[PDB]
Amino acid sequence: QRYEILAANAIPKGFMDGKQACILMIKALELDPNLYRIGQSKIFFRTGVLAHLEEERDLKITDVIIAFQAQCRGYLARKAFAKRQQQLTAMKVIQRNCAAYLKLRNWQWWRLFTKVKPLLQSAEREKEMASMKEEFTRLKEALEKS
Amino acid sequence: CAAYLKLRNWQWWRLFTKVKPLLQSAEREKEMASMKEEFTRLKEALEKS
Amino acid sequence: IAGASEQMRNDLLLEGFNNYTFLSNGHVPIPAQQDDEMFQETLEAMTIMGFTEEEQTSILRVVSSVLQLGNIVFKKERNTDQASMPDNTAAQKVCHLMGINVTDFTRSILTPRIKVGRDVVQKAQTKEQADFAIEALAKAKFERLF
Amino acid sequence: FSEEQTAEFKEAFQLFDRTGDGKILYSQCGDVMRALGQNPTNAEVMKVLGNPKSDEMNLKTLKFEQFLPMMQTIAKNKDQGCFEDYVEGLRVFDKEGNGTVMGAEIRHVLVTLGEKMTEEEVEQLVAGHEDSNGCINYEELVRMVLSG
Amino acid sequence: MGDDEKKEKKKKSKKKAEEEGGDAPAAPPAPKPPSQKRRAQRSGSNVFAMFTQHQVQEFKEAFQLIDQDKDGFISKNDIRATFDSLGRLCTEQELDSMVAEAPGPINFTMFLTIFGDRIAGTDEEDVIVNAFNLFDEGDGKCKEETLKRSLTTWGEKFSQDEVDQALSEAPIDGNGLIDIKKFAQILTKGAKEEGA
Amino acid sequence: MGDDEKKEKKKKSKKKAEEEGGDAPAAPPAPKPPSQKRRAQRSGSNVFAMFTQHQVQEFKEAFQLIDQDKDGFISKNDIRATFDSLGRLCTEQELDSMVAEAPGPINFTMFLTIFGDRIAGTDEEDVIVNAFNLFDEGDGKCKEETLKRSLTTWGEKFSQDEVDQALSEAPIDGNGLIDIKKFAQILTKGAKEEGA
Amino acid sequence: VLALLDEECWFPKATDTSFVEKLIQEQGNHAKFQKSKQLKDKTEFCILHYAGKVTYNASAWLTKNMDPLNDNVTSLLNQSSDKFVADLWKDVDRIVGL
Repeated sequence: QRYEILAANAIPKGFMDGKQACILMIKALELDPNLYRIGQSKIFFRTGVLAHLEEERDLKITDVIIAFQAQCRGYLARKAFAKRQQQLTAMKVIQRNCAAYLKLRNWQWWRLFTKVKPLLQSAEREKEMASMKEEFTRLKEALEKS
Repeated sequence: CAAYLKLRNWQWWRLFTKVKPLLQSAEREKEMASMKEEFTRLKEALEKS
Repeated sequence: IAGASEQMRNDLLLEGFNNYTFLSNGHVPIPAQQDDEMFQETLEAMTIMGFTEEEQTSILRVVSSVLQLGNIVFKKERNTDQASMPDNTAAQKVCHLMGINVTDFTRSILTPRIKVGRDVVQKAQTKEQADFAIEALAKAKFERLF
Repeated sequence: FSEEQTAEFKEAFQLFDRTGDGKILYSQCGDVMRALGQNPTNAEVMKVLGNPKSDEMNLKTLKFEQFLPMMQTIAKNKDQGCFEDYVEGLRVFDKEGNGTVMGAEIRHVLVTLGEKMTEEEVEQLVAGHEDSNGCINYEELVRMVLSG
Repeated sequence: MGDDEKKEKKKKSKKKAEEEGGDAPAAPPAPKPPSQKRRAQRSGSNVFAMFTQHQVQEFKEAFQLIDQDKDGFISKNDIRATFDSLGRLCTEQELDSMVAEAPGPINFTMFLTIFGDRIAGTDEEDVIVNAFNLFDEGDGKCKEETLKRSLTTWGEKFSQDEVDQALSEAPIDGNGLIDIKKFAQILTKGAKEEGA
Repeated sequence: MGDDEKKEKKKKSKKKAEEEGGDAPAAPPAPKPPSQKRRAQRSGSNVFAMFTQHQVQEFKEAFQLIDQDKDGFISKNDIRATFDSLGRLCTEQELDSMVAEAPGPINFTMFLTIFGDRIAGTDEEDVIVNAFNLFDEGDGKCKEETLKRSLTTWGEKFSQDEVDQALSEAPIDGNGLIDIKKFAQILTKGAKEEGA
Repeated sequence: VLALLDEECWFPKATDTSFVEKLIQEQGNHAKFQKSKQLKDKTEFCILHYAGKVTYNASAWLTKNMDPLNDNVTSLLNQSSDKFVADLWKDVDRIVGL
């Protein structure tokens, strides 16, 4: 349940006994009769063989188990691409900034919102109100099943 | 205490209620004070579980 | 906007100071001239070589037609790219005051119904093509109407 | 591809730049492609990139009519799997034969085989699809990988 | 017409942006075509709702020491007054750059969109902070020498004069210019000192 | 040129404070080379709740409550019949003086001109909790013997009369004048009417 | 200038920017042509005309070269009814028959 697809050609038809199908995948990358050993659960290998055929099984599973790992990478990159999806025109904005840097630390609407901004209630709050009602119920449900 | 006995008495200090809670900017806060306490009481207990 | 008596401020369809698509920089004033009074002087000139009062309630809605030849422009259509006509009343002002027809205009001014071979070269024009043959006719309104 | 989806691709290109001139690093090719309805193996991409090692893989640049042809030159595709292929290909940790899969081992294959996943990549695909003993129902782990 | 809405906003828009291309001269600035009010809408913009109960009334909580028109405003004639008395500035060149946050009545119902325009107006966080936070890699920062290499060798090349002034100034903080803060010096949550 | 901006800086006055209160200053800025006016900032707007959120709301909007004849100023007859419309009337003399807390035309701005500027009076309620909350030795209360003995004997002294008035009002329970409530009893969202 | 701009007027990949980039691209070294005073950013070009030199600025020029005289309109204008037009559009020759 690993070497499987070294022989994508040998195995078809849904599901297949474990043990046996392993001989089918193993033969398809030479894996010489004297060098691998089958018990119930464990496989055993001689010096030199296991491992260059595990390595070369990375080379020959390619076909589906590389195309397995591929689907994974897919599924993940969807979520994880981030880092360079950005800088372009903002880097050119650094240049807007820089031609004006002489006049940058030199800025109009800087700090006058936030020192008397611990002392106040009514905050984000209308954005909150609707979505606070939604938040109230949800927070209950999630605590419950934990 | 002496201000209750004496200083409850000018013309430009004791004007706070009657028709002055009719100017609003306190409604949903009354709820979102009590709900605010429940809001952390809901957040915290969840996260910590 | 300046010589705007309340009554025709309603009748001649006047949005107010700054509440305009493209009277940019709000009201910029002018040195030694006062837009207020200048309304009357430039209302006076059209009479000499001879424009009637139908033509001049129309040249009053040629303020609405140069405000709306700030608006007969196929504002670059961000999504499809081939841009289209914002206002019917504006085209309505325009083609009647160019002696043709208002529907027949805008049709063509979006879709050139031309004809090479079999192929009735019916298609959209781009903003550049269509808001050119309709800037080339918002301002061949401003040009072939000059 | 239609101009519509290609415009979305034009953006998924445009975003990912370096010096500000229509230039995407080789590295980013497959990942952008992956989001664009594709799962192209590193081996598949490496073919259509011309076998860089890590150095010029990190250093060499794409541009849009190198990227968009690449996208296409994998996208119209050969073998790409379905449920039946992937239940066998994910019965792939059955330990006895059990209809449920090996917890450490699903992590290990992902480190040990072809397209060596980091620890990070391994854990994310697997986590919380096992039970108390760490048996994963693959019959479902399959559909999870195959749609999402 | 609706140019009336735009005369009240050739007053108030003009609040963005008609003379903005100041020392870097005479740009293609904000347009008179009405749809383009929503290109003036760029990122970094939050505007709280009308009967706010209060993130908008916090502007009353400072109101006193700012205003012009007190039935309750700050007009053209009040950033073409107030910023010269409150936050920054303007040459006829940079005139309605900053005065383009009021060429027309900041009513309380516009104080709304001036601390709105505070957390909005000039290329705010999504632009400024991210100018370098996107060159950056992660929970990071950008290298000093590499940023010198930029400023001179990348794009419209700048002078020695320009580098030296922006060198003694650059918040070099561990071999690396603290870019997020070189921009967001202008922002966070602990000051009520300038602009307003 | 570089000047037309500076022409405009004078309409601030024409509807805020100055048309009563040159007292509350127009502050001269704008030195012609317009690089200069970046020195004119009001740096540091913080203390305890200056606009307190259940008070100064109401005051200003009680211009729309206290302007009865709806002129735009506040007459002697405004404060009066508007207090009569609630209840407890001042005599015309008491009113006259309460108007003469400003030089004459107490309009929308002069009203708030004296309203905000007066930052001083009584102590804050949280200080007033500290009043007896700092005397307690644990989390507990205050033994009544100690509040009686103190008010008469210690420092500034009351008369018997002064204590007994305070004593029928004083919420004694368990031989302990649980102080936290009496503090709220004296000064919460307190009574109307007495000013403006 | 005009010819590059006719082509550029009919063009999507073409920005008033790439108009001046195409002008530097095609002309450059010509003993009657000159680039901007470094203002590529504003996108402008200084040229020797018979009576010497000028700077033009290119922002929103592309459209200003386009007038694709639509014959559909020109012909409705050619056959127009009212006191205004039938006279001034009988110059039907130039118009876009292809």
